[PDB]
Amino acid sequence: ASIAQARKLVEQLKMEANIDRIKVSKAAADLMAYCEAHAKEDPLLTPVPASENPFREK
Amino acid sequence: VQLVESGGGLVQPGGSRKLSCSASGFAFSSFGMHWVRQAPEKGLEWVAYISSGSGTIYYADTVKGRFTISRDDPKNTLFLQMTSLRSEDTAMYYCVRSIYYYGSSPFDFWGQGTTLTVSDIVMTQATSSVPVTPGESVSISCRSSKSLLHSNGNTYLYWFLQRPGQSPQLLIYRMSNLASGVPDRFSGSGSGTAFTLTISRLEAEDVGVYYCMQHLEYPLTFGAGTKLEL
Amino acid sequence: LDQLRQEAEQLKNQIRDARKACADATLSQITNNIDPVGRIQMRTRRTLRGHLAKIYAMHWGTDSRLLVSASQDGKLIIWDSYTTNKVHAIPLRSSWVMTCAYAPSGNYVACGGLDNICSIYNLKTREGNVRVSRELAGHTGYLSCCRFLDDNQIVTSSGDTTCALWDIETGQQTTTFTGHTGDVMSLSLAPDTRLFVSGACDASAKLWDVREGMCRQTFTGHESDINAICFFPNGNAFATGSDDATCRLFDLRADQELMTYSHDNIICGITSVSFSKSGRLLLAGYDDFNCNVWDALKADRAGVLAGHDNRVSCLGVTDDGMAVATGSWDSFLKIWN
Amino acid sequence: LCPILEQMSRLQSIDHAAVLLHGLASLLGLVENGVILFVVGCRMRQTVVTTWVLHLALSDLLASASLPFFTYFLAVGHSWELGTTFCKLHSSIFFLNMFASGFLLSAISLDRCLQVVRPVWAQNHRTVAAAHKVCLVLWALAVLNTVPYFVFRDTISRLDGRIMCYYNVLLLNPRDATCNSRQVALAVSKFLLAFLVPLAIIASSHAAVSLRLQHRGRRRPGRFVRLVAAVVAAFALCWGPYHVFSLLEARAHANPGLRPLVWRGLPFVTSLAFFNSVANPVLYVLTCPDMLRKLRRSLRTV
Amino acid sequence: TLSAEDKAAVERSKMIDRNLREDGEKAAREVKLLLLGAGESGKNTIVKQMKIIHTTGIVETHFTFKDLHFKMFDVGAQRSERKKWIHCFEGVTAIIFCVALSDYDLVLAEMNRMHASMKLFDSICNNKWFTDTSIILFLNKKDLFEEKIKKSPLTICYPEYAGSNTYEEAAAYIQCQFEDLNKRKDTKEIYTHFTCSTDTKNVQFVFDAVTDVIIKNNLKDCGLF
Ligand SMILES: CCCCCCCC/C=C/CCCCCCCC(=O)O[C@H](COC(=O)CCCCCCCCCCCCCCC)COP(=O)(O)O[C@H]1[C@@H](O)[C@H](O)[C@@H](O)[C@@H](O)[C@@H]1O
Ligand SMILES: CCCCC[C@H](O)/C=C/[C@H]1C(=O)C[C@H](O)[C@@H]1C/C=C/CCCC(=O)O
Repeated sequence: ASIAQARKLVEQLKMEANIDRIKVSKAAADLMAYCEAHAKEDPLLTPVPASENPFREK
Repeated sequence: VQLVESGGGLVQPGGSRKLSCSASGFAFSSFGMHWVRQAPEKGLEWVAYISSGSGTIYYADTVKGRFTISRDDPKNTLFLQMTSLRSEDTAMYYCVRSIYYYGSSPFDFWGQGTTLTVSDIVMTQATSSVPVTPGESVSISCRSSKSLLHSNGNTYLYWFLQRPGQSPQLLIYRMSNLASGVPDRFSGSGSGTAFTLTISRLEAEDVGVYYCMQHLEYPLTFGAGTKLEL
Repeated sequence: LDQLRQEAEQLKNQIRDARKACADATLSQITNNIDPVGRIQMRTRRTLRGHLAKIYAMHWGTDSRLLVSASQDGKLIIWDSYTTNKVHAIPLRSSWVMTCAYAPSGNYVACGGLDNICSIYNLKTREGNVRVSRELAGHTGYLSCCRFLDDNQIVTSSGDTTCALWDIETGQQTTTFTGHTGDVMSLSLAPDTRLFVSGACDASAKLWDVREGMCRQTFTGHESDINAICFFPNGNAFATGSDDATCRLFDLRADQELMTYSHDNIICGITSVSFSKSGRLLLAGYDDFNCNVWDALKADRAGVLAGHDNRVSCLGVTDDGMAVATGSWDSFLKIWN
Repeated sequence: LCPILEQMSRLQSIDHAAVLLHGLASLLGLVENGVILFVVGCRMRQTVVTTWVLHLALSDLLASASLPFFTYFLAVGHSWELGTTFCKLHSSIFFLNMFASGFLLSAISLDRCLQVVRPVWAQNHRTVAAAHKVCLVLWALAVLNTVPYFVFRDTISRLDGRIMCYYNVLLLNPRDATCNSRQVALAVSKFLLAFLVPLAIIASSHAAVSLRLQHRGRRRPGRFVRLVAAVVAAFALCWGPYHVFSLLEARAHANPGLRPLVWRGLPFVTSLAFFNSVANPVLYVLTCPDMLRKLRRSLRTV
Repeated sequence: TLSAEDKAAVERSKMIDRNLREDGEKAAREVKLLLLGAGESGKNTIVKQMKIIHTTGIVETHFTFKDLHFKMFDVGAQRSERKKWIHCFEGVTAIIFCVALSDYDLVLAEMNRMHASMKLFDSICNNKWFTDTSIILFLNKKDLFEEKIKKSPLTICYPEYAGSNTYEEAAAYIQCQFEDLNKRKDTKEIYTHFTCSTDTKNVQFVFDAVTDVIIKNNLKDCGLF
């Protein structure tokens, strides 16, 4: 049974090695840009006033 | 879902009658119940209401104190005791379900009703009879004395279609949510007090009377009833 | 057997070298050029009371108003966050529930736990009472997490180290995800619903595909069982929670860890993790009766929630980011904004 | 007026420190009972023990809020400044709280004894609903026991424009022997129903638990006997002197030598009583782990 | 300020709250205890006899004895990591731990069954979640132990054992060895009992242990303990 397990493991390792990859700097810059773009629409970062906040005193 | 009403016939003015509506096919306990009468050649009129578990019972000013409505959840039967019956009380009383929660659709099912004969926000409809051939779009305008839009951000408007020989059917509730089972042809909108019901293409099944209802105040009121026929 | 093991070791070394070669610059060095985020002050608005046992799972509806929560008492409660009114109360046949989900269309709700059977409850039934629609059986272990891929199909994770994709109309598992060494603990669906990541007790996370049904990519780095996982709002990254008192961010395109969130005073495990709408802030429910907020770009503790009376077990941000809810074993559920 | 309240008009009383400082008891009772009624009342899942605690705290608060009027009575010159309405209601609500706290402590002790003598019965047939009804029934007896004392309250007029609002026992159905008999009857009734019977019930309950545990072969931790002794002392020391001085005042009819001691000593024991009011929280609320954790969390939040 | 439907929704929510409180009050009356041990330890016979007196996943058994309701949960079939879900039973009242006494000399494919049972008992008793949860121990194989000890000596399992070969001394030694594993005697106690053909005795012992635990809990709830 160990032979089948080893074969599956090596096949999975070979498959995961063929996928393409990119520089970490580019991914970091993309995430930073995405956050800076969506930061203007995040009520958690920019608290909205009571006129728009749907959570107020009952 | 099935509502079977029993009791009625010819009753004397000073007599009494006990209507019995047997409910089956749904959670009668959790749902609310309303009594709506409809006199010949007249629009619908709300009579009484019982909340879930008989915790809140409301009566209409026209029947407040004269009629007595009771509810039996274990037996799943709705009783309406009438000790005095005026001449104007002759009308068919329909039992209607009503469950209240976010996203619900009250008044979605209407019973067959029983015929009984004796020996506030104002809702108005501009046009009553609008002869139009099938296929062409139809528009029914509605106006309310008081703004039905509540501070919470929604409007309490309801539309019911009563076909010849069939109880009313909820088309759209709260002016923006189409009732389940109703074709997408029906559409409704409004602004404060002027409401409009638009139909893309009229069909044979659309022949009937359209009744508008407000649900901002518990003393519900119904419009005159716009009738459409090929 | 020896040649296969040698080949596996060689492939692992090659993958490690490839991942290291792409580490041209760290996220911290790039995010240092921007000012830090200020102290985030979140005050408790609503306190959802009614549960009589530990809260274990909750999920927000697509309308950002309704939310379902599960408790060990066997009662699922759908709460109206704007009025704190219980929309429905579903009695569970098995009170040992550990996970719950809310369908995107709001018509169905699923849950699971030590019963090894996922119960699908319908809310828009004509009868007017919430009755169990389907009961997906076949799992040999407890249901760790479940999420509605679509109104037709659903994915579930069991304790047997294998996930299965079940079709509602059919009821038979079509795709079986195998390869995890440890018990899969949590799931998170990507915005496109095409890829999903799963965390297991073997300290590794694997990226799986829906149509293909194979392990697209594996991730590692944690020193303990991964307790939570959540997809980044962009869909190209995902954070992970583990019992080693630290959060690690992984990228599906770089195939390596981006940044590690940890602090000396924190020594307990993590229960749940969830990103905000914009992804600028990261929340993680820790065992110390409170939840901390982490800067996704600088790892600074942007803020912390007041805290519950017991372990924070679950939390989730609305689809619109208007507010965030946090569940705890104290039987209470609070919404912060 | 009758001999007792008549002779007391002839009195000529650094001495205003003790009776004045007792306001600390009012402050502590108000604060603690309010914090308890608020937190344990709506911020915690209700249970039978929580019901007893809430009702005891409500009774104590009612007793605590009544002290400022008695404090002003003392400060203005050990005499009143009010229409009869307020003497009678202030005195009636005082005795109301006495019988209320007595019956509530007796019920708590009986429940504690039942939890050990019949574990299955308390596990099955004990609910929050029954506890509330039993407690409301207990309050009915307190209000009932206060009607006699309320009816016998009238502004006795000290000669020099001062007032004592106590015991005009002959307001209804009038004289010396009748007043003496009725006062002695009231004193014995209060001593029996408010101090003797409740204390005996508490003692017997705490003993049965001890004897029951001894019979089952289980030892009692130091916290058990220590808390029992603390409760016994708090109940016997707060109201004990007050009831003793009340019995002495009732006996003063045949023994005039007790009148001077009663005049000067009685005003000081009733305050030890409003102070017991303050205590109960420490022994019946701050001793439960869950209640203590909830209170500490609410304090940390503030 | 609430509209006509908001008030109805609030009333429905209050009704749901009342129903939940009633369910909690009703559910809190039933005792909750956990059943553990190996498969060959005889748990099946215990469950069968308890049911007579009264598929993967966990089995829940409901029974009543002397007007006291019990809820027994069996997690033996849950062959997964326990430390990730054992914490769900933190509020359990007691734990039923069954061990095969006659299996002292049997081999398990620790190599010895008694050593593995002792390891499991130590892991469960000294667990951070069961610091105060009492454990009830049952020896469901005392007859087989008596029948086997006459032929097979006990020294094969415990070499250090040097007492008499009689059954009384062996049983006492095993009881002392199993009891010494309780490193939290100050906060919790173990209720040991030898199971036999008679079934009412085990149920009565369980009832007595549950009564003691309920007394302790009630005394702690009111601040006495
Ligand atoms: C001044 C001293 C203090 C006053 C005394 C207070 C003592 C401390 C109290 C703590 C509160 C808890 C005690 C009250 C609990 C309620 C008990 C109750 O009434 O319900 C038992 C059965 O429970 C139910 O099913 C019905 C519950 C429905 C609520 C009814 C609550 C009414 C309580 C009011 C009492 C007022 C006293 C006032 C004192 C000043 C009564 O039946 P009982 O126990 O006698 O008999 C039982 C058993 O014999 C059988 O085994 C069983 O088969 C069953 O069928 C049978 O009915
Ligand atoms: C104890 C609360 C009393 C409320 C105020 C009330 O008017 C009393 C006024 C004082 C007087 O007039 C004289 C006397 O020293 C009294 C205060 C002391 C009272 C023992 C009360 C007799 C009783 O047991 O009934």
